Amino acid sequence: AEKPKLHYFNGRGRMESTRWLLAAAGVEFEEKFIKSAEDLDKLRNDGYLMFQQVPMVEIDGMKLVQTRAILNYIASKYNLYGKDIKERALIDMYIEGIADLGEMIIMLPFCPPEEKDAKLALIKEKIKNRYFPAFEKVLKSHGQDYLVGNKLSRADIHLVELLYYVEELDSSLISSFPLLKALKTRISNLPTVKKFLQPGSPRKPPPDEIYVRTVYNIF
Amino acid sequence: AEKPKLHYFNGRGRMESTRWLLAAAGVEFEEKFIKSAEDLDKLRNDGYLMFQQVPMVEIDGMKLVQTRAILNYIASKYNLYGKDIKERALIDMYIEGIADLGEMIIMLPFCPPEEKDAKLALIKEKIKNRYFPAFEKVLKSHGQDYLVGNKLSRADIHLVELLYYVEELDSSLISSFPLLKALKTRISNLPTVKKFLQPGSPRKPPPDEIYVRTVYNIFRP
Ligand SMILES: N[C@@H](CCC(=O)N[C@@H](CS)C(=O)NCC(=O)O)C(=O)O
Repeated sequence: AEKPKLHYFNGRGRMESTRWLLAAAGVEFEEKFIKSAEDLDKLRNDGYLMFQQVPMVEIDGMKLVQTRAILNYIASKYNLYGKDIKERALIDMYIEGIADLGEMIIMLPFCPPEEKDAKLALIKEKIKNRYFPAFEKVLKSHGQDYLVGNKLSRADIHLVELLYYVEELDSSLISSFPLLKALKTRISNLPTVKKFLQPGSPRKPPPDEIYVRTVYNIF
Repeated sequence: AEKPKLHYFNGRGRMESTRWLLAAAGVEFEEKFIKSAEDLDKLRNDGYLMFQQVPMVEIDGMKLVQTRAILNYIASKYNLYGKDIKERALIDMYIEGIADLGEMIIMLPFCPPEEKDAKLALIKEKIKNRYFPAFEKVLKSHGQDYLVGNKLSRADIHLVELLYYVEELDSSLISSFPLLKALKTRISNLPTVKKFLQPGSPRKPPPDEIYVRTVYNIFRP
């Protein structure tokens, strides 16, 4: 078999978590960037997209769509999904909270400018009161260097990803949560993640104005 | 050792597909309904809602929140998650597309009326042009009775659940999809699912105005 092939726009969006997880697992992938509406419609009409939507990853003979199908498979494959049914329950419970928060961040740049002050402030509120307290509590309780099973899981990789986006948004939000600060540091220093955080990697930048309207020219 | 306890409002929403799956799996459950803002608070203050939200299921000594956490567990436990990593991948693909549609049907009754007509037209368009052809194509591709690995999985239950809501919405949308209709009939006749489709089961009605205001009252009275 070949290297996993990521089909998306050249930008973060719904593919970035998969990029983080593959790189976290030491897997070399390639990207075929959708540059235009035509690029997408070609994928659609060639029957590559089960639901007419990207992200799409060609991996192990399959054309997998839907971000969570993609991510589960990778996590399962590279032993990043715990060791039994209960660890998975915990892992799922966590990564789904992270995906609800991350969903608001991914959408933020698209809602109209008059609603931005309000939608951001509600994210900061939920970060401060809901999600970060949630995850600090987990770390405080068992005292261990990883969210689940006392070893690296996709939850870890998904949270740390989200802590870089929360840093980009407001660097003080994490200030009251020392366990999340240390988590970020340890995970960022894992040889595979460290290489992914360095310049030149497939890691994608935040959305700028160009990114938004380029996105509108493809959706 | 006790029955799983499902903690949610008395209605469909985000608990319904867990009710389907549990029943499909032959597992009897109890429900504790959230009637008030106080009922929600008691759960939160007990420290039982990890993200201050329901659905929550009490099951095998855990308190599971997050729909996808709940469904996954029940699917693995009761062998409804395929047999290997590859089957899981297709099942997940199929059901996450069902989930994306399901989500829209779940939010529609809380849309403002300014946006309702367009949102409903979109849901149907998406059923006609995106989803029903997606699954029709998968069932034609291998001619088998089940979506994945020629045996009953969660993907068959979640889809056929969806087929019942789409029927309510507009009963004509399935008519040009012979294989879906056939799948709906077979799965409906499996003994566990037949018991659940029968009158007087925990299967819940479509959301009415009383449900719609009960829910608004619980987050903002
Ligand atoms: N993604 C979550 C959605 C859960 C959710 O939003 N639940 C609502 C009612 S359906 C809730 O309890 N909201 C409380 C809040 O947001 O404060 C899941 O799958 O469980």
